[PDB]
Amino acid sequence: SMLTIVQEALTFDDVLLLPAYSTVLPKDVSLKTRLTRGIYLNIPLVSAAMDTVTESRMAIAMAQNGGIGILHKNMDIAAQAAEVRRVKKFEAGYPNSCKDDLGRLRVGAAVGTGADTPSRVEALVEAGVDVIVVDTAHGHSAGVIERVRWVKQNFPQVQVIGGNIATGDAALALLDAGADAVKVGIGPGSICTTRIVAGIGMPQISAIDSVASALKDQIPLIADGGIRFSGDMAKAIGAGASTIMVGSLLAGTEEAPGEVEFFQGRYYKAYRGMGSLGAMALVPEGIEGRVPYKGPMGNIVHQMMGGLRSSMGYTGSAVIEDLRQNAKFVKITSAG
Amino acid sequence: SMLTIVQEALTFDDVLLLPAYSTVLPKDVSLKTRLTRGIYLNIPLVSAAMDTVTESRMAIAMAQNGGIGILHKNMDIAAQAAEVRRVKKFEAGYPNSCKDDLGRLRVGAAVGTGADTPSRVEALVEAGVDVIVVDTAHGHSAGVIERVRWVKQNFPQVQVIGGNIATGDAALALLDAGADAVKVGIGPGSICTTRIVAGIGMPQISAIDSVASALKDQIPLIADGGIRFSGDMAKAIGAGASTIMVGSLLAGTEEAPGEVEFFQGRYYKAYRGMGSLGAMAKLVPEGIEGRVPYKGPMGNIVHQMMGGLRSSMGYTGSAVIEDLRQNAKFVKITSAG
Amino acid sequence: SMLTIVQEALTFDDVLLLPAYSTVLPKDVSLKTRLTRGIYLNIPLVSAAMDTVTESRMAIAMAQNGGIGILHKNMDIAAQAAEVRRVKKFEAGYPNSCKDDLGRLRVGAAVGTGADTPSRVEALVEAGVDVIVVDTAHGHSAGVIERVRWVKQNFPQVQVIGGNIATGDAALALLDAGADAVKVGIGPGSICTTRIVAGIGMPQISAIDSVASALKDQIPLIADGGIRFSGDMAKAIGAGASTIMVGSLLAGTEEAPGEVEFFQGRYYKAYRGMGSLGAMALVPEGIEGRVPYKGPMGNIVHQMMGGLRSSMGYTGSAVIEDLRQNAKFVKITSAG
Amino acid sequence: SMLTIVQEALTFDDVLLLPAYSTVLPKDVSLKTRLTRGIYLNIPLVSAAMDTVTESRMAIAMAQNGGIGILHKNMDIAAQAAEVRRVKKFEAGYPNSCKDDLGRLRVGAAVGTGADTPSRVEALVEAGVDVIVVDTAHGHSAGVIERVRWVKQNFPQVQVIGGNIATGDAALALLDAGADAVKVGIGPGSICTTRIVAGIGMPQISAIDSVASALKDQIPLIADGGIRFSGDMAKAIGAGASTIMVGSLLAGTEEAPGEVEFFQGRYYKAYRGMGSLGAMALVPEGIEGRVPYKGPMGNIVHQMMGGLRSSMGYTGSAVIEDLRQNAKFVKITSAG
Amino acid sequence: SMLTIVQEALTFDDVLLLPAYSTVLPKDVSLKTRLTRGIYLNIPLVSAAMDTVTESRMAIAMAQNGGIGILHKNMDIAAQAAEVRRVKKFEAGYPNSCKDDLGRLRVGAAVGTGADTPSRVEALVEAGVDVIVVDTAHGHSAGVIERVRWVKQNFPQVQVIGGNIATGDAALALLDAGADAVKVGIGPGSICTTRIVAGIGMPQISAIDSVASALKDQIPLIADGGIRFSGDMAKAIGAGASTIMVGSLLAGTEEAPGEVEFFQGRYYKAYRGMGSLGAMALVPEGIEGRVPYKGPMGNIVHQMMGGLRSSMGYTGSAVIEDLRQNAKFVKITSAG
Ligand SMILES: C[C@@H](Oc1ccc2ncc3c(c2c1)CCOC3)c1cncc(-c2nc(Cl)c[nH]2)c1
Ligand SMILES: C[C@@H](Oc1ccc2ncc3c(c2c1)CCOC3)c1cncc(-c2nc(Cl)c[nH]2)c1
Ligand SMILES: C[C@@H](Oc1ccc2ncc3c(c2c1)CCOC3)c1cncc(-c2nc(Cl)c[nH]2)c1
Ligand SMILES: C[C@@H](Oc1ccc2ncc3c(c2c1)CCOC3)c1cncc(-c2nc(Cl)c[nH]2)c1
Ligand SMILES: C[C@@H](Oc1ccc2ncc3c(c2c1)CCOC3)c1cncc(-c2nc(Cl)c[nH]2)c1
Ligand SMILES: O=c1[nH]cnc2c1ncn2[C@@H]1O[C@H](COP(=O)(O)O)[C@@H](O)[C@H]1O
Ligand SMILES: O=c1[nH]cnc2c1ncn2[C@@H]1O[C@H](COP(=O)(O)O)[C@@H](O)[C@H]1O
Ligand SMILES: O=c1[nH]cnc2c1ncn2[C@@H]1O[C@H](COP(=O)(O)O)[C@@H](O)[C@H]1O
Ligand SMILES: O=c1[nH]cnc2c1ncn2[C@@H]1O[C@H](COP(=O)(O)O)[C@@H](O)[C@H]1O
Ligand SMILES: O=c1[nH]cnc2c1ncn2[C@@H]1O[C@H](COP(=O)(O)O)[C@@H](O)[C@H]1O
Repeated sequence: SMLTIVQEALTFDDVLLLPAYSTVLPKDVSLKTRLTRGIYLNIPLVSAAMDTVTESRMAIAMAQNGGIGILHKNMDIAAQAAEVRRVKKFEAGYPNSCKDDLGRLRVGAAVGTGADTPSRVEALVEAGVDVIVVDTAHGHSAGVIERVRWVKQNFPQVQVIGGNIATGDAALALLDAGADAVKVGIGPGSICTTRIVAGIGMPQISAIDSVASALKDQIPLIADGGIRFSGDMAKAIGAGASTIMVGSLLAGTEEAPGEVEFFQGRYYKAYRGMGSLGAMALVPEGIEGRVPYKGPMGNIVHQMMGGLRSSMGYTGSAVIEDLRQNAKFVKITSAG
Repeated sequence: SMLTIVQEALTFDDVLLLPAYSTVLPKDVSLKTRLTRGIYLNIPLVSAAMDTVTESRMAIAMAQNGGIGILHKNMDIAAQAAEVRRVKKFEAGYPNSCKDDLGRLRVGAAVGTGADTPSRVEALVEAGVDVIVVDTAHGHSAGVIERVRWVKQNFPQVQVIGGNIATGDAALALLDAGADAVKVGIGPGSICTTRIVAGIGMPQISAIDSVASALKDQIPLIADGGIRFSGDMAKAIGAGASTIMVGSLLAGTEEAPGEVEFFQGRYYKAYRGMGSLGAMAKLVPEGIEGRVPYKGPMGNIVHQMMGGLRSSMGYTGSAVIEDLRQNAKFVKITSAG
Repeated sequence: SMLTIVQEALTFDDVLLLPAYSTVLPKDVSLKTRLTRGIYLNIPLVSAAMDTVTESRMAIAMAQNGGIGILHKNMDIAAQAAEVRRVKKFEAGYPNSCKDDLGRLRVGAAVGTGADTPSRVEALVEAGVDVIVVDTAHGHSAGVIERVRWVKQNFPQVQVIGGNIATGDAALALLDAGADAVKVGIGPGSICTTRIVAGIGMPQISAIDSVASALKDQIPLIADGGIRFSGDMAKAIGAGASTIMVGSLLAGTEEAPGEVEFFQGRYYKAYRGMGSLGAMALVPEGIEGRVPYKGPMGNIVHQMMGGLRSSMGYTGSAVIEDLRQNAKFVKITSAG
Repeated sequence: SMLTIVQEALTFDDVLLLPAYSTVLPKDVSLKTRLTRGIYLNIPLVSAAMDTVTESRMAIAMAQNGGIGILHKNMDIAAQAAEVRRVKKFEAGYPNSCKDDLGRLRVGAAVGTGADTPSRVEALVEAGVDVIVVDTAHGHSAGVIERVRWVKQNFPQVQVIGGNIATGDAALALLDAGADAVKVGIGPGSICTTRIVAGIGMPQISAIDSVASALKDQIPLIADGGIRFSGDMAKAIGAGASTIMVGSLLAGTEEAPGEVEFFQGRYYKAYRGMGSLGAMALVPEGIEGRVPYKGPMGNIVHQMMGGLRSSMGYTGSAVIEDLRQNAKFVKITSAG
Repeated sequence: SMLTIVQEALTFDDVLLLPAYSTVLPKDVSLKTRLTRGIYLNIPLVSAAMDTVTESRMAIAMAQNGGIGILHKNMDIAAQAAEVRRVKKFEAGYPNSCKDDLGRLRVGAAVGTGADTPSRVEALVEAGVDVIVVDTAHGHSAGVIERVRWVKQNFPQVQVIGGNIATGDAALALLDAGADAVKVGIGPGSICTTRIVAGIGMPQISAIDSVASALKDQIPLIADGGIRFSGDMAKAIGAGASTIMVGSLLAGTEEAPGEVEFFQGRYYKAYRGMGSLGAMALVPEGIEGRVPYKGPMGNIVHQMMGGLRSSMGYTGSAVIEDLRQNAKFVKITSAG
């Protein structure tokens, strides 16, 4: 047989974490973790670089709650550089705030690889951005690898993240490029149609496992796409993630961009893939639609972290590294 | 690959018991078994320690029918001790009744690990409870292990169960602590959202097998949560269970707590996990609250449950519960079947 | 680990027959096969011993079309013996008719193991029944094995079948009892709830395989329960079956027992398990209900046999026995 | 124990392609490939030989877009031969046209094995057809193997395809018969009840692999049936196909045969299997019914080829053969 | 009692036309009628002065088919004057065309009562408009009366219409002002919410009779709004109308303004009242919505006039004026 089947790949619904001996209470566990090898967060949450999820308003909310938001790149360099500054300059009237050495809220910005990326990077770095995200659909490519190298070579004073990838090989490639972190996710996202359009994908749990196993903790990985519930977060971290990037979960919140729309007595906001027709206005690889209005994103964050605190209670994980190194899984069937 | 997959875990719908050579008729099989290493029931059914399932009215029905109820702890100590006493001195105007040495209907009572636990245990024992159920979400913990050891040390004249657990390891920890049985079930219950909130769980068939395998019959286990049909009970016992705890199947019956509410024709009672907002009214909820259809007297339900179980031991050639535990053969089925 | 899992058992929907090199067209295959080591049929179809499926009227249709029917036992001894004579003496004004040496339509009759069985067997044999079916829920029992032995010792001039079973061990036991065939099926039937009531069952393809492998063709097996389309018959036979018993597919035909009822514009007939509340009036192990009225069973038989001919075309099977010995399967997943 | 399970066969939904290192952009990949060992196409798309998909007008659109249509055979020899000419002589007032040495659009025609096949084949060859498709439900049969030899020996100047098949063995047989390509697909078609009627089938990824592996590139194979999305086409090619035949995706376009019917405010065309009752007027092996009207096929082709270029981008395949040789898959579960 | 109930008032569904002695066939009926006292049409159909119904393209189709369209006033003077010209300067490669003395396609245009109306009338008259429609919600107003007196006194070479109105008193006020016709209809429009918002309205049949009894044929009236079926045209004319104005029946046609949208496999266009939020950006007095795409307007126009012919055949009406003069009605209940 010539068919090369590399493994049976697993998503979130395929596995459960096993409870284990435990002395720590959910309320006492530590959620602190690494976004990059130089940036730490207080909760392992990143808002997605999407024009329906993260602009300055959301990014400020993320930082205030311990995480970080990745400003999207569907805007000209000036507007995006200005968004960075709104975050960097914001002043409150938040004990877990995520902050740089100068005590400013941390923020991040997506870039591409096209001909505007040198100017965009420069502007964002001068605006004080903490991490550049080279944010593409296929990170295991010569263009993303060399653009990651260029940012490290030419702006070594800022952290750089590359993606997206889904194999040990790609992760090893971006690591040698100089990346401070890789972002993991090809196919898992809620608004993704790559699986249908290109037949391309890697179940996220097996994806996380592949990248983490190859990286050997030299740099953190962000598990990006497909998180639907707090449980998914613990499975991801237990599979080896250091942080989790979420789009749908924060779409429709107060702080997300877009106007609340009234439709048949309910309240909605728009949520669309960056690869959707409307986003790009290359065959589309994403859908666009409405998600219910969710109110303040704070409630969502506290709920998701309560869930993860509960999980590290069952696993006996006093800090994030314990979940990463010690979780045990079982594989469940369709019935389960 | 750093991904530690311990096994493929099976729930109830993953397996079926094989029929085997048989000489015994469903009607002639014995359902007697042990709840703890010192307490025998006449049927292997235990009702759940939930404020929508077991108060004294339900515990008396359970005893009268050959099993036992575990009174829930969602009430102050005075109220729980009175519940024990109602069941313990209940007198009938029931040839299978489950009774202590003094001929009194048996009853159990749940406690937690909070600082009220010493007074609660003392009052429940003083009132004549037959078994203390140290009842938590995660029994493989120091608080529950040390609380199980403290009950055995300080009140050796009452039986103690620990849980909930789902691994051989946690069963050995509780066995070492003095437990007279363990309660198995992390995630399987009908009102359990723990799978979604924490990503935590162990399919119940594999859970039972893992616990039973480690214990080697030193103490029994109670299979708790996820029972939907009489067939589930046969599988549980075949996988190594000694008894079966149920909440959903007895919720909504006449004897379960709560009022019958009318609503668009049908009649209902409430049913909710002890991890629901409503029950706990801080940990985020780990269960749901809702209505279940009113079912009428619990006895009819128990009789159908045990009739189905009698059907199964007929098919398996099991004349007593222990035959089913030791001799059951399984097959794994797919999603199609 | 103490859990004894004997195998992953397969049902019809888990497997597909593989086409193979072929020289005989579907129109040219032979459907002839053996009910018992004594009785041959011209098609491998047996109608179910159910009070909504098989009384004399349907038993005659089965025989005329080359098969045979098993009259149910939910009637007194005199009524069942009269049903037998009705078939045995029927006269038409059917080239594939299934017939004994004297040219009479063949027929069969179900009995149990209760106190009445000696009388019942005796009346049936004197009425000319071709085969006795010791018809129980659990053939791997002392009662059924001994009753089968007693029918064979005391009425060696009629053929006897025992069931139902689902393992090699049980098939061996009935073989040594003197059974001239065994009937395979614990769980598969359309109206069965035993899997829900007792947690008991053998996926039918694996059941057939386990019985057929144990027997090594010493006696035929009847694959009883779970047949939904003609394709299932091809898999049962390829798995090892010599005949196929069906209830659901023939219920609601004109010849089946019962009246047609009018309901909301459709036309229905009753279909209920022999272990349902109504049929028995032991906790019930089957359901009661309606099935659409289907008209003359003759069209159903012809469509079923068409599909089996088509299947024997694809497999290069000129005779039933070629499908029995030569079928190759693939296992398939949920998606397919 | 006696059950022969050849393997767990996989369909499209069971597998995903893995992204790999990539230096080539979707817009720059080559879609060129072989239809037969002698005819090359510019895109790997073939329209199905069905009386609801391919007549001259659709066959011209296929060629015009770089592919080829196989005119169906549910018409007399005279009408079919004129359909060939209408394609061969069509002149436009299309830089990827697929053409023969004389610059004429290429076309194919389906024939059967029945008694008219000699007359039909001669008229088609005489009309200038580029490829004869011996088009049956069961290509692993003496009838089709002999008829494919008869076309090669008697009309060496035309290419011959034989099908349908699902195994290496059948592929090797047609190869020996002289086929210039094999058509793979037993049971995968959208309108196919063969799985239900005859219990016969091979999941298409495993079908392709089995055939591809046995042929060792001595002749291409055409993956025929079950294609629902462009993602499917990438999986088929990665599994080893050289082209893709589609019926459902092109049914309902303006160029497919048939009138547009208005029904309840929607616009439909008819789509039906060639084994359906309405087509044949043997038990039916397919259904008839409506498919939404889709407008001009060109948009569908473009959409489909764009998805495949995206896939070859993700996999680092610069030309079709790169995908065929270097594709890696993961198997995924029902949850996935 | 003090409540003043002028009458029980009838809409179209409250009445039926009685058949009468007839010596004429639908095919031989004449549909010619007057739009004003000076302009005649060949069919009694006027398209609605709405930004979702009538612009130049539709006004041309209206004229080509023997009717007239009124260009809406949701555009600056320059744009409306251009629209007129485009109609007045049209030529085709339509023997019932509606044409002025110069063989020009007739056309009409709507104006208001406020500031720009002097400049607007002038631009429109000088571009060759055949009729000016002083087009307001409430025509029984000093504003409308004097503006219609102004257009007559200052542009006696153009025909003028005033409306909308629903009573004889209102029609006499506009007759005395100089009107060449009046448009009748307060509340009957399909997108009208005036009945709900203001409580204001007049059932269209009774409005037509009230106005026609006052005018005594001195000028014709246009029955505007409420028309759903061709049968409503006959009743309107029978109750006294000389022409019918329609919005919704013509919206969604190819020739109407706006682009066709796709929404769940169906095709639509926009249709909205001129008193809806969108048209206006006063509390809105009309709704906004989609109507199904209807294809060419010619099919609708012809089917409509087909029905009207059928009616005049039933009624013995060889010309429009017989229907108007001789029609008898019965009142029917909710039952009928
Ligand atoms: C159409 C648009 O689609 C997106 C956009 C953003 C994405 N962001 C993240 C992910 C995916 C995305 C897909 C899909 C894979 O999973 C993660 C797109 C944009 N630019 C490049 C590609 C592409 N290049 C190769 Cl090569 C193949 N196609 C796709
Ligand atoms: C919110 C509430 O939820 C329940 C309540 C009762 C339960 N009873 C039985 C079971 C479960 C239960 C969950 C879930 C596991 O399966 C069995 C809860 C109450 N106190 C502790 C926990 C907890 N501690 C760790 Cl550590 C992690 N979370 C959860
Ligand atoms: C209630 C009634 O149920 C039926 C009836 C007919 C059946 N006929 C065929 C099959 C089954 C049937 C079950 C179930 C298994 O599949 C085949 C019944 C009747 N008498 C005996 C039993 C029985 N004895 C053991 Cl021991 C366990 N229960 C069950
Ligand atoms: C009824 C009709 O059904 C079709 C027609 C066209 C098909 N075209 C392609 C495919 C299939 C088709 C089935 C089914 C297998 O998948 C591919 C048919 C036509 N002639 C032969 C057969 C046949 N011969 C053997 Cl032997 C078994 N049955 C079936
Ligand atoms: C909001 C807008 O609404 C319309 C627009 C166009 C209409 N065209 C025709 C008809 C109606 C219309 C209503 C309603 C009456 O029936 C026919 C409007 C615009 N300017 C004036 C009025 C008005 N003035 C008085 Cl006084 C009372 N409200 C209403
Ligand atoms: O159009 C798109 N197609 C596919 N993936 C996308 C697209 N846009 C964004 N993504 C990914 O989807 C993620 C959000 O996934 P979600 O949290 O499951 O909704 C983002 O972080 C991106 O990695
Ligand atoms: O809120 C909750 N979350 C999870 N499990 C719960 C909760 N409350 C009770 N349980 C468990 O669920 C069991 C009842 O399961 P059931 O019989 O499937 O309804 C109880 O015996 C407990 O072990
Ligand atoms: O009540 C019942 N329970 C289980 N099996 C039954 C019952 N009644 C009949 N059967 C079996 O079910 C078969 C019919 O299955 P079906 O053809 O799938 O409808 C019969 O031949 C019996 O073997
Ligand atoms: O009636 C039929 N039964 C089974 N297969 C058929 C039938 N008619 C056509 N086919 C096959 O189905 C294919 C179309 O599959 P689709 O692209 O999934 O719609 C054709 O190319 C044929 O190979
Ligand atoms: O917003 C509005 N409110 C009320 N009536 C309107 C509105 N827009 C247009 N109309 C009237 O409704 C007529 C069209 O009615 P229809 O033919 O029933 O759709 C137009 O000729 C106007 O007289």
